[PDB]
Amino acid sequence: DLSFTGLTDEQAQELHSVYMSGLWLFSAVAVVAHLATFIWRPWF
Amino acid sequence: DLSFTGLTDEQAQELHSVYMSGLWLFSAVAVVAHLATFIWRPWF
Amino acid sequence: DLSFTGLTDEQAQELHSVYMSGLWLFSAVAVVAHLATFIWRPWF
Amino acid sequence: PEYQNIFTQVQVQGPAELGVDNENNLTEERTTGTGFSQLIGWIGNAQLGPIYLGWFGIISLVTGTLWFNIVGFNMLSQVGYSIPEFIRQLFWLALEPPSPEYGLRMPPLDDGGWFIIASFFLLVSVISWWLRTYQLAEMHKMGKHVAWAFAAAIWLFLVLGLFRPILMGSWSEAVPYGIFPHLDWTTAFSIRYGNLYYNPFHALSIVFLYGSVLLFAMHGATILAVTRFGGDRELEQIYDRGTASERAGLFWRWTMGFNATMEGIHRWAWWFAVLTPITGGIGILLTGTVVDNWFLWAVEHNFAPDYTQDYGYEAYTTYDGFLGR
Amino acid sequence: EETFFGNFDLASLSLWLFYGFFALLIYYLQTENMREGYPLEDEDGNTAANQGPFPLPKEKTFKLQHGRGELTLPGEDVQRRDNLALRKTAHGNGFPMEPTGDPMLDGVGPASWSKRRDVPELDAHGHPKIVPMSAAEGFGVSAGTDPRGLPVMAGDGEIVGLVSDMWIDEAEQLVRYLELELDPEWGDGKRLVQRQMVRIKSDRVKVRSIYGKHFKNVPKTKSPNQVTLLEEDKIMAYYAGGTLYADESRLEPQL
Amino acid sequence: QFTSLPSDALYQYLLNYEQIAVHDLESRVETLPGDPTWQNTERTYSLMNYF
Amino acid sequence: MSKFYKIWLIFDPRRVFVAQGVFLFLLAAMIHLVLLSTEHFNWFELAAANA
Amino acid sequence: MSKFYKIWLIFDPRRVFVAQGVFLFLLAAMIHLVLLSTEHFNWFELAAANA
Amino acid sequence: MSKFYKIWLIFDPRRVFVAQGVFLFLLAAMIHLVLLSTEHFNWFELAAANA
Amino acid sequence: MSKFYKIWLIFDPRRVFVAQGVFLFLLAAMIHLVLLSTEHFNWFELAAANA
Amino acid sequence: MSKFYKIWLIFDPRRVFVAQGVFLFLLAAMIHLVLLSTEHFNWFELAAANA
Amino acid sequence: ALLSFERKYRVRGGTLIGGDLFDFWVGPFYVGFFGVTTAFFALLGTILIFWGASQQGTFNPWLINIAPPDLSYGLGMAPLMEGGLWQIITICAIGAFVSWALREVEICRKLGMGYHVPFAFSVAIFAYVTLVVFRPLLMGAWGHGFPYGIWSHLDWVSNTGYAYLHFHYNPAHMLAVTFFFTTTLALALHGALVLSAANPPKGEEVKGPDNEDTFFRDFIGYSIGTLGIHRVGLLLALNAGFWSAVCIIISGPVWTKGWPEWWNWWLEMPIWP
Amino acid sequence: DMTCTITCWGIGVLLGIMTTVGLMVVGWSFLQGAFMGVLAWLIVGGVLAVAVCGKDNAEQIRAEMAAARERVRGAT
Ligand code: BCL
Ligand SMILES: CC[C@H]1c2cc3[nH]c4c(c3C)C(=O)[C@H](C(=O)OC)c4c3nc(cc4[nH]c(cc(n2)[C@@H]1C)c(C(C)=O)c4C)[C@@H](C)[C@@H]3CCC(=O)OC/C=C(/C)CCC[C@H](C)CCC[C@H](C)CCCC(C)C
Ligand SMILES: CC[C@H]1c2cc3[nH]c4c(c3C)C(=O)[C@H](C(=O)OC)c4c3nc(cc4[nH]c(cc(n2)[C@@H]1C)c(C(C)=O)c4C)[C@@H](C)[C@@H]3CCC(=O)OC/C=C(\C)CCC[C@H](C)CCC[C@H](C)CCCC(C)C
Ligand SMILES: CC[C@H]1c2cc3[nH]c4c(c3C)C(=O)[C@H](C(=O)OC)c4c3nc(cc4[nH]c(cc(n2)[C@@H]1C)c(C(C)=O)c4C)[C@@H](C)[C@@H]3CCC(=O)OC/C=C(\C)CCC[C@H](C)CCC[C@H](C)CCCC(C)C
Ligand SMILES: CCCCCCCC/C=C\CCCCCCCC(=O)O[C@H](COC(=O)CCCCCCCCCCCCCCCCC)COP(=O)(O)OC[C@@H](O)CO
Ligand SMILES: CCCCCCCC/C=C\CCCCCCCC(=O)O[C@H](COC(=O)CCCCCCCCCCCCCCCCC)COP(=O)(O)OC[C@@H](O)CO
Ligand SMILES: CCCCCCCC/C=C\CCCCCCCC(=O)O[C@H](COC(=O)CCCCCCCCCCCCCCCCC)COP(=O)(O)OC[C@@H](O)CO
Ligand SMILES: COC(C)(C)C(=O)C/C=C(\C)CC/C=C(\C)CC/C=C(\C)CCCC/C(C)=C/CCC(C)CC/C=C(\C)CCC=C(C)C
Ligand SMILES: COC(C)(C)C(=O)C/C=C(\C)CC/C=C(\C)CC/C=C(\C)CCCC/C(C)=C/CCC(C)CC/C=C(\C)CCC=C(C)C
Ligand SMILES: COC(C)(C)C(=O)C/C=C(\C)CC/C=C(\C)CC/C=C(\C)CCCC/C(C)=C/CCC(C)CC/C=C(\C)CCC=C(C)C
Ligand SMILES: COC(C)(C)C(=O)C/C=C(\C)CC/C=C(\C)CC/C=C(\C)CCCC/C(C)=C/CCC(C)CC/C=C(\C)CCC=C(C)C
Ligand SMILES: COC(C)(C)C(=O)C/C=C(\C)CC/C=C(\C)CC/C=C(\C)CCCC/C(C)=C\CCC(C)CC/C=C(\C)CCC=C(C)C
Ligand SMILES: [Fe+3]
Repeated sequence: DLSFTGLTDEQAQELHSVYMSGLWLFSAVAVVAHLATFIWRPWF
Repeated sequence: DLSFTGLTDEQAQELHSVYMSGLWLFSAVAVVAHLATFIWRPWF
Repeated sequence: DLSFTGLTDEQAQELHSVYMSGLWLFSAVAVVAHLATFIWRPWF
Repeated sequence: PEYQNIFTQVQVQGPAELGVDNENNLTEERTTGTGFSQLIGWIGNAQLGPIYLGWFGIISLVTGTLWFNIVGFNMLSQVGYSIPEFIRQLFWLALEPPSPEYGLRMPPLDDGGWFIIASFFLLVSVISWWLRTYQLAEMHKMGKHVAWAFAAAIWLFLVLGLFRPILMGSWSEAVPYGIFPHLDWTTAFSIRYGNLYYNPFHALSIVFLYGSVLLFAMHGATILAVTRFGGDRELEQIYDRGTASERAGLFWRWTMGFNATMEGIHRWAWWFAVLTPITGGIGILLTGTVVDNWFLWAVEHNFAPDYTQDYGYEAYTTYDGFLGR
Repeated sequence: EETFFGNFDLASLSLWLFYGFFALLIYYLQTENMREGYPLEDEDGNTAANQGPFPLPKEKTFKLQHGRGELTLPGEDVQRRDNLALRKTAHGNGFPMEPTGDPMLDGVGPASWSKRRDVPELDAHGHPKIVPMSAAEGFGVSAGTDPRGLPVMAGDGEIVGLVSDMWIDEAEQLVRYLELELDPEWGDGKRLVQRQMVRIKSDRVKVRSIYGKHFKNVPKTKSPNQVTLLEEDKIMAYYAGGTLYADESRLEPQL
Repeated sequence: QFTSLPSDALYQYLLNYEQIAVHDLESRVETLPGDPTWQNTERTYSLMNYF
Repeated sequence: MSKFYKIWLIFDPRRVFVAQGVFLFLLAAMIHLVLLSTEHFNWFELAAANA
Repeated sequence: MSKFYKIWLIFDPRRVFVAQGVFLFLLAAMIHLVLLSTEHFNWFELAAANA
Repeated sequence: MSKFYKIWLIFDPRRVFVAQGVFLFLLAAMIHLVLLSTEHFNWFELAAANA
Repeated sequence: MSKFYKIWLIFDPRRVFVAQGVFLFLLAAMIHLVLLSTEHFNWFELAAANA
Repeated sequence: MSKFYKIWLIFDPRRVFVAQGVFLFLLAAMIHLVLLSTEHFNWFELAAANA
Repeated sequence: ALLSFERKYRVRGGTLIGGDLFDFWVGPFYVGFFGVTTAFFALLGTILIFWGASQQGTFNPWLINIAPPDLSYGLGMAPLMEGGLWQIITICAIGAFVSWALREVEICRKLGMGYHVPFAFSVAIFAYVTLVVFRPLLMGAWGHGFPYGIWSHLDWVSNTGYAYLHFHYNPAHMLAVTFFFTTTLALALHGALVLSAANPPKGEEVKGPDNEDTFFRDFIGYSIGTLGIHRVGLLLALNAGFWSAVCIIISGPVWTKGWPEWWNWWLEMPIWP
Repeated sequence: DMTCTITCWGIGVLLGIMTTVGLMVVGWSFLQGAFMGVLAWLIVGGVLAVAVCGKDNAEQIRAEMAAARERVRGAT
């Protein structure tokens, strides 16, 4: 089982879950902002 | 349990609680300031 | 077996499968974007 | 304050060193006789001499003295053999290259013939000093880094005086032998071909000259700060790492995120210094032969700035208002 | 003169060729300077996950003089210290360490020395390079003020002993060390001071780095006629550590 | 004007009619015999110092 | 994919998070500045014009 | 979203707090100067004009 | 081919991954900027023309 | 909000007070100078003009 | 031709692979850029003239 | 990540101000009080430069130009678009440079070394403050400083030299150019000598200082030594930067005419017939 | 005796300052008088640091050293 960082498989799964959860909220906020911007000044 | 800083589970929850309480006192003040500025000189 | 990095055959195979999955996903997203852009403003 | 190590506190003197030897027998051609200067010894070594005399050095010295005397005697004769006027106008006189009408043929002695004879003696002198620098490393059983670094500057020397005039088709493209007259040549060369600022290889040469001076300030200062740990004995630090090298490396690592080694900093210094005349010569060789106006070249290649405001003093003030009337 | 295509002429070709050459030269120069101190490690002595963008260089060999052998780099660290009295002040990386006992006696911090070879450095003839002046044929003080016989004053204003001799480098004709005989009240025996840490005046010789009470713990040479590289490193580091550890006010912020 | 530039100006320019311009009006031109050189540029520089 | 979580068996999170934060802030600043360099999307000037 | 506190198992608060303290004050100073460099939103010039 | 995975028996994954991450972003930025320098594909000017 | 005292469990007050004093004085000096750099809010010019 | 495989008994594959990758990308970029400098093969300008 | 020998040097103490509030490392970089002030000033300056570039209308690195104000504004403050951004960026740059020097001082104090490097950097700071603060104050307007642009700060140099007709004839510029050329010749020689001593022909042993001293006395009859060469290099570099500052501060506030005319004192000395 | 050398160089600096002011009273300009002042300093101060500081103290010591140099020669 290859590992350069010293982490285990279970630790990596636990970290990735929270990372993805925090990455989805940022995308949702960006999507809402882009929709508001398109409604004020369309670009397409 | 993964811990690079050496903190336990409960210590991290305590620190997070207080941090997030200062993020809301800073956000509320910013929101009031932005409302006053928009009433004074709109930009949208 | 020849090995300059220190991995074994099984580790290399496992790494390559996960690499190829992300490569295909990236390519699919790029393909969709390219088709939409061609529909909007064709070249050729 | 603490001692800073710029001047030696106390000097000691012993028997004069005559040098190392091997099977090549360097002693046979070395002069006997040495001196000591206590004024210099406040900064560096106090011993003076001895020197090695081979055939390359003797030929170089003789042919370089000949060049100097052809120029000096021509300068003296231009003034009517008047010594006080010769002294008065020393910085202004020169031995002028030939006129453009003669091409690459041999000009009259009054109009560049002595300039060509003297240029042939300076050429011979310089190439002989370089063969001496190569032979001495070979005889000392060392590397040839000094000779290569000297050839780097000889490249620009030859480009200025030999190669570019031949490719341009006139001996009149060479540099005059004078103090002020040679500086007038620099300004006129820059003006004639647009603006030499916009020659990219001139900019690269300036980059490497600035970099070489920044590196001796950094290297000299760094070595003087670790002399309390024996840091000026660099070769033994290379062969056996000590705390001086470690502290010197860690200073720059903590300052700017990367560092060098005791041996590897000298490669950095060697390359920055060597790269200045190479890029300079490549830049000079492209002028007139390829590009005739460097500002128009910059406009063509889109790195020439543009200005919006107007030109003229009366767009900003009044002649009466500048005098106080 | 003509162009090859568009605006591309001979000057552009030369410029791009120089760009490529300079990129290769930067790669070579950065790779050449990685023969000491690698691979990288973390604050617990283990190999670090990150090793940077450049790979390590291949090996070079140096043939040493006087039958000392060969040196191949990059290789193992032979100058590594074994048991350092240090303590972590944090659980992760990026924070300082604290001495466990006496920092000046334990050789840590600005008092750290490197484990060099336990032999003196030689000159061209195979003889020790640094020799006391009382055994150096033909040498004398030719300029400046002679410090032999003058008293030595410490950083807190105490007289600790007298200068007895000077140790000189005969090949380069330079003074390297001053030899001090201690008074019985401040210790016993003889000690050395490197020349770059003293100020020689008309009536005294001043050493500001350390105090009087620190003069008995200066490391001592084994032979009275020669000094090895390891002893040199331990003596010089001891004096260098006093600039920070002599007084508690030298370590705290000066503000 | 306190320099070593030619003292021939004001006689070839303000008494006779010789060309003062020296610049090439293209980025790359084919240089011919009889075109201005840096020697002419120094005479123009002397005249401009006089100005 | 289901195995993407293995990326943390190769890269250390401490460095990755810092690099990603720097990259994201720089990208946001670049885009916000590019919008202000045009005429149709400069909101400071639009607010002055509809004054 | 409820497991965000685990960020303090990765980063020590001492470094993060000083980084955030520098970042926030830098942002504020910049927006005030970008605002001060326009015609519509310079509040020092508005008090002079409205007077 | 079915034996391409052996590329990871020659190259270290970390150095390759960092280099590819830099290369892809630089290439994408270059293409997005090349499109913005033309007349037919600059969407910012197209938006103003159709407004 | 009632547990903000714990900031003194992370940062040493001795080294925080000096930095806060320097910051406060520099900010006050900058603001006073910025006011002095204008026409409407320069109180040295106003007294001369009014009287 | 059967014995070309012995080229790997002379050259180290780790160096050759990196050099080949850099060379291939640079050559492809140069060709693509040379095509855009002409008029008959510039597809961005061809698209504008066909609309 | 640390080097193989770095851990024993990473101790606490040796700060001018801040104590252990900023006593740590980020990656290889050390931060202290002056590491926080450097980051703030440098980031503010760069962000303002790019905002000015956005308002100018071009993002091309060759063509970005932020310029000082007109001479009619004197020593006062100009509107932020007509030259005030230049003033703010100048203040930020001065702060960043001073913080960099004071950070180097703390690193030197922690490592137990001499303070030669910050002292050497102070000379380059002095040449820059002469160009943007001292000459402009003496001449009476901030508009005498050079602009912040890669290719537009060469136009300033060209126009400032022809404003004195023939700048090569400036006496203190001649001294400064000589110092620059001599530093480069000495750096080349030093690097070549050390490398040739450490890298002999294949099959030979390495050389020592005796061999280096001998080669140079054979070549030119003198050898400065292994300690003298570093002193001489430092002194040459510092003399080069000091004389550069002098050449510019006399050109404006001390001399008004062409520089060739300054030589008249030599041409009309009463001794000459 | 490095302290007598520095004194002698300072008397040269002082003579140079006096040479400038003297030529200016007689009709020369500053820079003309200061070139002559620099040469007075360098020639005279140098000459005095060789001659005066080279008459080093020794009294019967001087004598014997010289009478013994006069014995080196005679068999050289
Ligand atoms: C109006 C003036 C023009 C100008 C016109 C030129 C011209 C013309 C040239 C330079 C060149 C150079 N310019 Mg420019 N330059 C200008 C403005 C500047 C400015 C500035 C404004 O700050 C700077 C920093 C520089 C700097 C430089 C250098 C980077 C470069 C010289 C390289 C070198 O190796 O020199 C060191 C010099 C040498 C190596 C000469 C070789 C010496 C030989 C080897 C000596 C042999 C021995 C000798 C004969 C024996 C003597 C006797 C002994 C005692 C025995 N320029 C302006 C734009 N510049 C040169 C170059 O390369 O251009 C690209 C060049 O030709
Ligand atoms: C870029 C570096 C330059 C350089 C430097 C240089 N050369 C030097 C020195 C220095 C600093 C000396 O001090 C030494 C010397 O003694 O010169 C008179 C010397 C020298 N360089 C020489 C050769 C030489 N250098 C060359 C090059 C160069 N050397 C460059 C110009 C070249 C050429 C053409 O490239 C040549 C041919 C000789 C002139 C000389 C060789 C030294 C020698 O033969 O000494 C014999 C010993 C003596 C007894 C003479 C010393 C004079 C006094 C009677 C001794 C007492 C000392 C007194 C107290 C002070 C006077 C000494 C002054 C130099 C300060
Ligand atoms: C990499 C580029 C840099 C560089 C490097 C460089 N220069 C070098 C070298 C190197 C590596 C040498 O090895 C070589 C050398 O010998 O250095 C000590 C040299 C050298 N570079 C020199 C000059 C020089 N280099 C310059 C530039 C540079 N060289 C760059 C900054 C410049 C300029 C214009 O900036 C100059 C003026 C020489 C000192 C020397 C070349 C020596 C040579 O070829 O001499 C020929 C000799 C004669 C003319 C015959 C002698 C006739 C003399 C007129 C009189 C008698 C000699 C006497 C000793 C001088 C007078 C003094 C009196 C008191 C006696
Ligand atoms: C004898 C003086 C020589 C010298 C010395 C010197 N400089 C030094 C040192 C020393 C000894 C260092 O220790 C130090 C160092 O760390 O070097 C790696 C340094 C240094 N000198 C440097 C560069 C430099 N030195 C130069 C020259 C010289 N420095 C002289 C030749 C030059 C030039 C023009 O010739 C340059 C460009 C830096 C690489 C470095 C450390 C400076 C530094 O990092 O300061 C902190 C600031 C920042 C990281 C960014 C500041 C951002 C600003 C707020 C905005 C930018 C505004 C700017 C004015 C715009 C200019 C635009 C131009 C296109 C005109
Ligand atoms: C475009 C990008 C830059 C942004 C644009 C603005 C700035 C432009 C100016 C200068 C750029 C210098 C930036 C250097 C910063 C380095 C940061 C750092 O620290 O990076 C290291 C990696 O770097 C290094 O190892 C050193 C890199 C070279 C240093 C600069 C050379 C300047 C040479 C010549 C002068 C340059 C003039 C041009 C000549 C044009 C020529 C045509 C990470 O750490 P490391 O541990 O060392 O890793 C390595 C190893 O160990 C693996 O293990
Ligand atoms: C604080 C405020 C900042 C001030 C704001 C002003 C903006 C400009 C100032 C600085 C810009 C430099 C920023 C970069 C510094 C990164 C920090 C750093 O280096 O962080 C390291 C991480 O490495 C890296 O991030 C690697 C960086 C690669 C450098 C490129 C090499 C060539 C580059 C250049 C060649 C030049 C040629 C010509 C150029 C034209 C052509 C380029 C931690 O290292 P570590 O954990 O110890 O170990 C790991 C180690 O080995 C390597 O991974
Ligand atoms: C024309 C010049 C353009 C400007 C200059 C940038 C290009 C110059 C070259 C390099 C820049 C540094 C980027 C590379 C180094 C970063 C450090 C790094 O890779 O960190 C990794 C995390 O990253 C990755 O995993 C790769 C992804 C990088 C993506 C960012 C690209 C930055 C691209 C550009 C800059 C910012 C854009 C955002 C603003 C918009 C423009 C204004 C941590 O893993 P690790 O511990 O290091 O891995 C161990 C390993 O070392 C074992 O050997
Ligand atoms: C128009 O043309 C130009 C050139 C001008 C452009 O504008 C071009 C622009 C581009 C080419 C832009 C390209 C942009 C990207 C590729 C952007 C990509 C951005 C991301 C992938 C962003 C991802 C962000 C993810 C985040 C923030 C996720 C999570 C964060 C956290 C979860 C924090 C909390 C973490 C915890 C608690 C982990 C701890 C867990 C334990 C188990 C201990
Ligand atoms: C116009 O466009 C331009 C380019 C000009 C822009 O301006 C672009 C601008 C941006 C792109 C801006 C982007 C801005 C952000 C991403 C901003 C983000 C801001 C935050 C995340 C702010 C967070 C603030 C948090 C605070 C204040 C938290 C806490 C404060 C406390 C006092 C908490 C106290 C904690 C204690 C005591 C812990 C003690 C506990 C123990 C257990 C010991
Ligand atoms: C038009 O002319 C000009 C010049 C302007 C051009 O634009 C010319 C342009 C070109 C010539 C462009 C050429 C471009 C290329 C050749 C591009 C090639 C790009 C790729 C091959 C990209 C590949 C990307 C692959 C990726 C992202 C794959 C996978 C990533 C991941 C899977 C990440 C997750 C990885 C994990 C978890 C590792 C698993 C670990 C284990 C331990 C099992
Ligand atoms: C018009 O004129 C101008 C100047 C503009 C030109 O354009 C002129 C152009 C030229 C003169 C161009 C010349 C071009 C060439 C000579 C091109 C040559 C190209 C090649 C030889 C390309 C080779 C490509 C090979 C590839 C892509 C190989 C890939 C291999 C693999 C992916 C397999 C990897 C190997 C593994 C895994 C080994 C297995 C490992 C084990 C451990 C068993
Ligand atoms: C009369 O009084 C005495 C006797 C004391 C004197 O002798 C006094 C002497 C003087 C006062 C002399 C003064 C000398 C000068 C002021 C000299 C100045 C010299 C220069 C600045 C020279 C620069 C030379 C060269 C330059 C800048 C570049 C390149 C040149 C060359 C490569 C020259 C080489 C020439 C060649 C190869 C052409 C040869 C021709 C052939 C056909 C082979
Ligand atoms: Fe060195």
